[PDB]
Amino acid sequence: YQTGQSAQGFNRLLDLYGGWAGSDTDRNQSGQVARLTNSLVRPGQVVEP
Amino acid sequence: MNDVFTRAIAQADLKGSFLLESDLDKLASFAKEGVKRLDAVAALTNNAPAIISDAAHKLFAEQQELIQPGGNAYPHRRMAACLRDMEIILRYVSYALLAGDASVLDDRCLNGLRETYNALGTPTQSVARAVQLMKDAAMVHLKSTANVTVGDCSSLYSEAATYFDKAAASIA
Amino acid sequence: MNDVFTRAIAQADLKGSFLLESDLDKLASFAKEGVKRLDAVAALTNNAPAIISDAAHKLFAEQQELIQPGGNAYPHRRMAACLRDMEIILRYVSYALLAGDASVLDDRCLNGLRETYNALGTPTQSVARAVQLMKDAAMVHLKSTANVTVGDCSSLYSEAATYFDKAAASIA
Amino acid sequence: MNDVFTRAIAQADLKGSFLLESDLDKLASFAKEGVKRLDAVAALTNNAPAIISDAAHKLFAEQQELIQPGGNAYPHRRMAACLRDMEIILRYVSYALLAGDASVLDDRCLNGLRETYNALGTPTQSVARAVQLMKDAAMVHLKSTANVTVGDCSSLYSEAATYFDKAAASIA
Amino acid sequence: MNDVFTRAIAQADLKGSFLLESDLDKLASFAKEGVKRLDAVAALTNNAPAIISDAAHKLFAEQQELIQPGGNAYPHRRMAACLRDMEIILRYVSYALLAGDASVLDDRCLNGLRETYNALGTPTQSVARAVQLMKDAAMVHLKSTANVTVGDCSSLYSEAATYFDKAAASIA
Amino acid sequence: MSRTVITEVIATADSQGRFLNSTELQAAFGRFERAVPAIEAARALTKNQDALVKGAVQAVFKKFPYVTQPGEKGYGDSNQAKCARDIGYYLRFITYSLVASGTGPLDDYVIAGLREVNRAFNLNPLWYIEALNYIKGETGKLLSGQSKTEALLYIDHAINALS
Amino acid sequence: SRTVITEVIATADSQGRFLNSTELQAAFGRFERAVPAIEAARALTKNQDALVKGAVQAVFKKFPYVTQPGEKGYGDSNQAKCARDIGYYLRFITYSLVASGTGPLDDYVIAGLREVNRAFNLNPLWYIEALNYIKGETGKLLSGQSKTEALLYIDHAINALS
Amino acid sequence: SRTVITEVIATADSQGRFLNSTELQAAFGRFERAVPAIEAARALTKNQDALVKGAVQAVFKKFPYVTQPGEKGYGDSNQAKCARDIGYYLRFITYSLVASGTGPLDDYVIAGLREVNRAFNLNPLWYIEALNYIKGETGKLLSGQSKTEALLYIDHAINALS
Amino acid sequence: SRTVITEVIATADSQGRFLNSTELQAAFGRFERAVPAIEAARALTKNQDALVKGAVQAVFKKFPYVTQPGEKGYGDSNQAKCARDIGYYLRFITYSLVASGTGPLDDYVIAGLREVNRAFNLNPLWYIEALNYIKGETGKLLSGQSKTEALLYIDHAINALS
Amino acid sequence: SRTVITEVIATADSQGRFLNSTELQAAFGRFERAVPAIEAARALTKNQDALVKGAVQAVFKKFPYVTQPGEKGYGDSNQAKCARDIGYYLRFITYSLVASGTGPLDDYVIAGLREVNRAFNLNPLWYIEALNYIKGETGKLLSGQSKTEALLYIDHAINALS
Ligand SMILES: CCC1=C(C)/C(=C/C2=NC(=C\c3[nH]c(/C=C4\NC(=O)[C@H](C)[C@H]4CC)c(C)c3CCC(=O)O)/C(CCC(=O)O)=C2C)NC1=O
Ligand SMILES: CCC1=C(C)/C(=C/C2=NC(=C\c3[nH]c(/C=C4\NC(=O)[C@H](C)[C@H]4CC)c(C)c3CCC(=O)O)/C(CCC(=O)O)=C2C)NC1=O
Ligand SMILES: CCC1=C(C)/C(=C/C2=NC(=C\c3[nH]c(/C=C4\NC(=O)[C@H](C)[C@H]4CC)c(C)c3CCC(=O)O)/C(CCC(=O)O)=C2C)NC1=O
Ligand SMILES: CCC1=C(C)/C(=C/C2=NC(=C\c3[nH]c(/C=C4\NC(=O)[C@H](C)[C@H]4CC)c(C)c3CCC(=O)O)/C(CCC(=O)O)=C2C)NC1=O
Ligand SMILES: CCC1=C(C)/C(=C/C2=NC(=C\c3[nH]c(/C=C4\NC(=O)[C@H](C)[C@H]4CC)c(C)c3CCC(=O)O)/C(CCC(=O)O)=C2C)NC1=O
Ligand SMILES: CCC1=C(C)/C(=C/C2=NC(=C\c3[nH]c(/C=C4\NC(=O)[C@H](C)[C@H]4CC)c(C)c3CCC(=O)O)/C(CCC(=O)O)=C2C)NC1=O
Ligand SMILES: CCC1=C(C)/C(=C/C2=NC(=C\c3[nH]c(/C=C4\NC(=O)[C@H](C)[C@H]4CC)c(C)c3CCC(=O)O)/C(CCC(=O)O)=C2C)NC1=O
Ligand SMILES: CCC1=C(C)/C(=C/C2=NC(=C\c3[nH]c(/C=C4\NC(=O)[C@H](C)[C@H]4CC)c(C)c3CCC(=O)O)/C(CCC(=O)O)=C2C)NC1=O
Ligand SMILES: CCC1=C(C)/C(=C/C2=NC(=C\c3[nH]c(/C=C4\NC(=O)[C@H](C)[C@H]4CC)c(C)c3CCC(=O)O)/C(CCC(=O)O)=C2C)NC1=O
Ligand SMILES: CCC1=C(C)/C(=C/C2=NC(=C\c3[nH]c(/C=C4\NC(=O)[C@H](C)[C@H]4CC)c(C)c3CCC(=O)O)/C(CCC(=O)O)=C2C)NC1=O
Ligand SMILES: CCC1=C(C)/C(=C/C2=NC(=C\c3[nH]c(/C=C4\NC(=O)[C@H](C)[C@H]4CC)c(C)c3CCC(=O)O)/C(CCC(=O)O)=C2C)NC1=O
Repeated sequence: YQTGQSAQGFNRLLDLYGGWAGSDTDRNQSGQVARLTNSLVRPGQVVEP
Repeated sequence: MNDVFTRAIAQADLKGSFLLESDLDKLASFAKEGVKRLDAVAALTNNAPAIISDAAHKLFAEQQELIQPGGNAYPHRRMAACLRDMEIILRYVSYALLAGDASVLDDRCLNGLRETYNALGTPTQSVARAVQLMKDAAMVHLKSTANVTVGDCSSLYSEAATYFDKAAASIA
Repeated sequence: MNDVFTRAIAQADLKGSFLLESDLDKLASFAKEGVKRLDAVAALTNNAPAIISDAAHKLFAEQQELIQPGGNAYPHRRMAACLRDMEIILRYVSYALLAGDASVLDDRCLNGLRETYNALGTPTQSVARAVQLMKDAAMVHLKSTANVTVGDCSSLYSEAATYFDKAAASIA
Repeated sequence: MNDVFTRAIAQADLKGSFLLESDLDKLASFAKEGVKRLDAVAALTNNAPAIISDAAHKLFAEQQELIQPGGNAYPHRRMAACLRDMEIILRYVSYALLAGDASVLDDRCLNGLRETYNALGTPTQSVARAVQLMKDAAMVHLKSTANVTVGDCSSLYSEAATYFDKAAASIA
Repeated sequence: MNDVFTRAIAQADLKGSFLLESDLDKLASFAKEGVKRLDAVAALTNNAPAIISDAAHKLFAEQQELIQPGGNAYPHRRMAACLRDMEIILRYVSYALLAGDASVLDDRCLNGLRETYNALGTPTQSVARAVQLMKDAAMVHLKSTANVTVGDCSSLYSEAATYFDKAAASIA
Repeated sequence: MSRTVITEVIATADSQGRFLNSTELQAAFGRFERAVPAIEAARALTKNQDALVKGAVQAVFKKFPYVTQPGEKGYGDSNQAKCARDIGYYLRFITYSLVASGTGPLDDYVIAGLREVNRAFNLNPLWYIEALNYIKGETGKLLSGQSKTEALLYIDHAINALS
Repeated sequence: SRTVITEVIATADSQGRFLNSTELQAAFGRFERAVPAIEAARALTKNQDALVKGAVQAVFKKFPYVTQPGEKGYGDSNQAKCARDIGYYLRFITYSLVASGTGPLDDYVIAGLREVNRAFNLNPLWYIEALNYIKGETGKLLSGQSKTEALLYIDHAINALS
Repeated sequence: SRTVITEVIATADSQGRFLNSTELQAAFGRFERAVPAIEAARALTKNQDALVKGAVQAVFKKFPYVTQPGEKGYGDSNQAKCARDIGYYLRFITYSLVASGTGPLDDYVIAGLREVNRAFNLNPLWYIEALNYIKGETGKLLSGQSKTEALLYIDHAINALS
Repeated sequence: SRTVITEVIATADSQGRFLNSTELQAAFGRFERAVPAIEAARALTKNQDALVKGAVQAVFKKFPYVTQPGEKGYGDSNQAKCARDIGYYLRFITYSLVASGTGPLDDYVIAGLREVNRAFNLNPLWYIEALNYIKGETGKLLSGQSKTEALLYIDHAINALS
Repeated sequence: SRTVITEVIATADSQGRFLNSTELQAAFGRFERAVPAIEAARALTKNQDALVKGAVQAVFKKFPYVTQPGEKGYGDSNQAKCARDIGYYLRFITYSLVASGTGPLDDYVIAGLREVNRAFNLNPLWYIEALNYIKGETGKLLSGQSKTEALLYIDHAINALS
């Protein structure tokens, strides 16, 4: 816990981490998409299109 | 985050109009009776270590599960984390009490606690019970007519109760 | 990031072979006629305020419910963000026009834009309409014969239209 | 990460007890074969380039499609990535061989490797085959009675083998 | 940061020759006396809090202006820093005693400490006296023949006394 | 996400991660004591919707006469009525900043993104500064005491942000 | 020191703009409540000896062992510096009351409290009971709002000790 | 944890290298005195109840007031809970002996010690006295190297309490 | 890949701006510099197999021991796959000519070159002087303007190998 | 440079803490291992010339083409440079043996080795096989755990080259 963080910062860092082996490669089949697009503006809820 | 003035202003703007004389009256009453709110917030802040101590004592007496070896509050490092979480949540209830709106709490504080504690495996039920214990141990500090001018503040007691209840119900 | 040359090169390498004669002919023709491409990219770069302003005027004169209170372009921060997104999309279209390949657009502006606009509630249909309006305003500017030598650039008109349509179809 | 000692300590602690006498017998044994363990680790460390080179040669003789253009080891960048992955895996195997506990592999080496390779399109079958070839190469240097006072150490060969199989099964 | 063995190594490199048998015998003597050296540094680290509290008591007894308002140690955090810096110099002296080289303390910090204590206006002779009292209190603990196999350690006491003397003189 | 004495003190206390000591509660008491002149100024300024907005529009036209004719921005019923709308927005967020007793509404709703949206639609900040100065002049005669002082303070903050 | 107006200049100088309405308002409120703080500090300035000796005897009676031989409460110089410590707490509470900010307290006592209590084996319970006794006598000597503002800096000192 | 082996592995991994001769020499030293450490652990485990009970009685003997009614130490609940705490401390001393390092102490006892004590108003001096008593008895119980290594872990705990 | 067009776009992109005069200036320079480069690529591609055979036999003539039994060049596989490696280098030089930038070289060859040469013991000198042979052969294979471009890329490959 | 003691002091000072049992443990292990490494380095010093001459003969027998004119190894000057480089490697092995750490070896040979070998086109395999020769001769010149430590240091130098 870092002073001043929101509750979500922990979950968002977990989403970013991807393990000790993983990396921020950009050589993936996907191409380095953004992970926290909806967790930031809809922090709690979930929406389907 | 949003106090009550900012919240009423947002609701006015979404309808795209000036503030009604009725909401002006509501905010005037809030400002007149915010001195009592200052007193209640001071009561929570000065007496925070007592509230956390009482809630911790009754929680770990009620639940040996937390402090036994292999328990979730055992290893004397998870214990400091427990007391720190209690500190944080009581701090955020004090914020949402001074402000007047639960937006501070459920935005800056408790969107992600359920799944944070699920990711750490800690029992969220025990955290909700800890928050309820904080509430009970806090109201007794909050009603004290010692060294505070006497008056009626039942609305503020209901407000603090609903903030503690919101935190507990979200974490649970 | 890519362009036409690097795309042909990547295809040839993934296949494992030198660039064939026909593909060399295609790239030579591209480089030979790239001066018209530079003129088009300059037409986009130099008139960009005019495109953005005309597109904004038309969008907000046909879709009023954006600028209304509660509309999703109401305050100056949201209107400024609207215009900034319009300029950025036009910028990446001019980029991809210079490069001859829409990879920079699809990698920096379009790979997470529909999701972002949905997560913000912005109507992606109106964003695509804004992009099409910018396309119209720009085509009024790429066909300008002032200050440039006369010639035919139907290919560049089609290419720029397809870049605007890629942006529209990947936001909508 | 846990060595064998810290693993036994955690097991004792969850039971809320001191360490039993059988556990201390086992740990005294483990510290009595610590010198043989050190030789095994030093034979892995000294012969690391030779093991990597042998495994690479045999892997690319076996699976020739890895180095055809379009294969997933074709340019120098991803060939260096092959060699780097293999060196890292041998490094972590030697780490776990020193510690006596496979906790370092799960903690660090294999924490997200499956996800990385599925994202990258890397054939995890080929990576596991590389690890198995690495095991075969390493045992040759482990079983080298040259320069170490002879004795029985088959337990250490079994431990190193099961570490290699652990990594190979995690990847594949 | 450097130890005596690496001093021999560095001077051997400078003269370009192999290590001579005389210096090699000196290093063997140091290596066998290292058993006593380890107990010396262990005594220092073990008794560090008692030593620092003792020397703080003696200093605040002999020097009093550090109590009075306007004295350097009168503000509360300032004498907190007094204790902290005493602990730091003891830690560095333990480092030097283990290494056998005085430069690990001097070249590390005494260069900047001189100018720092000149600028801060503190009585630097008081800090030198603090180092001297630190040396005396550590000397008292190092002669504890209980808990340790009895041996000859006059050279170690001389080494500690000279290390503290040089530290104070560099302070002074 | 706005700013108020309450919100600023809560945010600064949160950033250090602490309870509100004497200073924050003192500032909150200042705000809560202030909210009577501010709120009744917002009330007096709300009651004067149409006189204020219409006078401000007419003053913009008087000081910038060339805008009304064809070939300029202020031509046509739509542009003039929407001048009335824009001045209404400015006055409304001024009363919001009174009630909120902080420039959070003005900043968030008007002041952020002001300059870009003025350029990209070709709106002259002088038009709005003249209308604001007229509103300021007329609050001079509506409000008395500290209410006028804080209405003028917020009007001046908006004018500074335009200039 | 970080007083209310000092907070104003500090939180202003970090960013570009001048002192807006909020900072002027906070300074304003401090300027009203300062004068009652001044008279409260004066009223607290008349009773050094009574407050210090009452608090000393209260903490001694709560802790009978420190007085007894072999404990650090025993001694003439020890009790004299007990009195000097309580006088220090009193004067720094006075400074905080005068400044209308916890700046002097945080500067002069609270900064480095834990480490020195560690190294010199002092127990915060003694000082906390002394501050509770001072709370008690401020309850009688001061009345109304002055009492509130005095008690707020006092129980800030309690919150610092705890 | 921070063993010799684990600390070596971490320091080699952070530099992304294999274990060189210095690391293996340190590991050899660790394995070499694992035997005195395990023997000290075996003694301090066998003589468990005697150590715990003597430590508790020493805490009361040096702290008379703690046994007096109406406060912290009185009540068989607090008695059994003190015994549990001392069992914890000795357990982690033997854990550290086995793990040839201060891993278990630092992970369980040492980290988070002071906040939790100040929150429950537990005095460090009680535990320091109990560990001094355990030091005295394990001086008798152990001779040679086991004595010294045990004493190292005890005073490490004592220092962290101080 | 890093070319003139791509570098222009990335520079005007990272700064968050449109493409101003200098950027289109560089783009135009690339576009009209293309034709000599395209012709050089056509010539190198037409004369590919002869160039590879020449470079292979140059490797063997200058490094006569390499084909002797027991080491690298011995055996048919290593010669056929020498031819493969020289074909790769030639192909990427032509790729870099067509793109008029050192993108393809710095991506598919130069990035990761030292590690894979080290791990396979491939002496760089073999490739350096095979590229020197190709550098010479373009003198009588190309001439005029495109010769400077082809020499420039052969040259960059040689420098990266050294 | 870097020994066990030096790494002890560095790791202890990095965390800003006193010198606890784990690094005392590493220091004791190195201190016990001191004497055999001393004798090993002494034996190596007794055989400077024999070892270096044998090593250069080994490189000449394994790399015969080196000796021919027009190569690196032609000329008596390069012969003396062979001897000097081998002597430098041997001397730094003995320095590592005395210091009981790879420190002197690292910061004198390994530090910036690839760059220098690439600048003057020296081959690492020459020194690798020469160190294998020194390994073979010390396999008979020496005896005991001295073998294992000396061979570990030689192997570390080899692995640095490879
Ligand atoms: C600003 C708002 C905010 C909150 C509230 C918050 C809570 C929070 N508590 C945490 C840890 C923890 N919290 C607890 C406490 C629980 N365990 C027992 O059940 C108790 C009954 C109960 C306390 C009520 C424990 C035991 C941990 C450590 C978990 C572990 O290490 O396994 C963590 C993980 C970080 C760490 O390990 O220190 C977070 C993020 N974080 C935030 O950013
Ligand atoms: C620096 C921080 C600060 C604080 C804390 C503060 C509190 C404060 N409380 C006041 C009176 C008061 N305080 C309360 C609150 C009480 N009602 C119940 O009795 C409870 C015991 C308690 C709240 C649950 C009430 C009701 C009044 C009188 C107002 C009225 O009823 O008209 C007053 C008016 C004059 C006075 O009596 O002091 C102030 C200024 N002012 C400050 O500047
Ligand atoms: C510094 C940046 C830069 C610019 C601005 C630039 C413009 C430029 N445009 C040119 C010709 C031209 N420009 C155009 C484009 C126009 N004609 C079409 O009808 C449209 C009206 C319009 C484009 C949609 C055409 C078609 C040519 C002749 C094509 C050719 O050069 O073969 C030429 C060569 C002169 C000639 O052959 O007539 C230049 C240098 N070059 C640059 O390096
Ligand atoms: C815990 C330590 C650790 C591991 C284990 C690890 C694996 C790992 N391998 C990678 C790339 C790679 N890994 C491989 C490995 C296999 N492919 C197969 O064909 C062969 C068996 C072998 C070829 C050498 C390859 C080919 C790549 C390159 C993928 C690419 O760049 O497209 C990448 C990142 C891709 C990037 O740079 O963007 C990671 C994280 N990383 C770590 O920090
Ligand atoms: C500087 C780092 C360091 C190392 C490397 C080290 C190794 C080491 N190996 C030893 C012997 C030994 N080493 C081995 C292990 C080998 N036997 C072979 O058969 C196996 C192939 C191989 C196991 C992989 C054995 C079996 C012994 C005989 C003593 C015993 O069994 O414990 C000894 C005891 C002395 C002796 O009896 O000769 C040590 C200290 N010590 C160190 O301080
Ligand atoms: C880690 C190595 C290190 C050392 C050794 C060191 C010395 C040091 N002590 C300082 C403060 C201080 N140091 C002292 C101590 C002295 N004053 C007298 O009372 C005593 C005789 C004597 C105690 C030994 C005091 C009183 C201060 C407070 C001065 C101030 O804050 O203005 C400062 C100023 C900033 C700071 O570090 O807090 C330095 C640089 N700094 C370092 O980074
Ligand atoms: C666990 C960490 C560790 C330590 C602490 C350590 C030091 C250590 N000191 C020892 C004995 C000793 N210890 C001392 C030092 C003491 N003798 C007294 O006279 C002095 C006042 C005092 C100096 C501080 C001496 C002199 C010896 C005997 C060595 C000799 O023959 O001189 C021994 C051998 C036990 C024996 O001789 O029976 C060791 C291993 N080694 C370690 O691995
Ligand atoms: C948050 C508060 C807020 C403000 C302040 C605001 C200003 C604003 N003015 C706009 C256009 C405009 N604004 C004016 C104002 C002119 N009309 C003339 O009678 C006057 C001389 C002058 C006013 C003093 C005009 C003529 C336009 C139309 C420009 C055009 O689209 O061609 C627009 C674009 C929307 C549209 O054209 O319908 C905005 C968003 N919007 C907001 O949401
Ligand atoms: C900046 C303000 C400041 C504070 C807060 C402060 C606390 C303080 N009190 C001290 C001495 C002391 N203070 C006490 C008083 C306590 N023990 C008894 O049990 C009493 C019940 C209780 C009094 C409330 C005692 C007994 C000592 C003796 C320790 C010594 O020998 O220094 C010391 C040691 C140095 C000295 O003063 O000579 C400090 C640092 N010092 C300061 O300069
Ligand atoms: C990881 C190892 C670990 C430690 C060290 C630890 C200390 C510890 N002791 C506790 C209780 C306690 N501990 C004591 C102290 C003892 N009682 C007296 O008889 C003695 C004088 C004294 C010991 C010398 C007391 C009095 C309590 C109860 C305090 C209370 O209920 O408020 C508690 C609170 C849990 C509970 O309410 O039962 C903790 C966390 N906990 C741990 O998990
Ligand atoms: C992207 C472009 C690319 C390059 C440049 C490349 C070089 C390359 N050459 C290799 C093998 C090799 N390359 C050679 C080259 C030698 N053969 C003759 O003898 C000459 C003396 C000399 C060539 C001038 C040899 C002998 C090997 C086999 C060595 C071994 O298997 O260890 C390998 C190892 C994989 C394999 O071929 O089995 C690579 C990666 N690979 C690539 O994917």
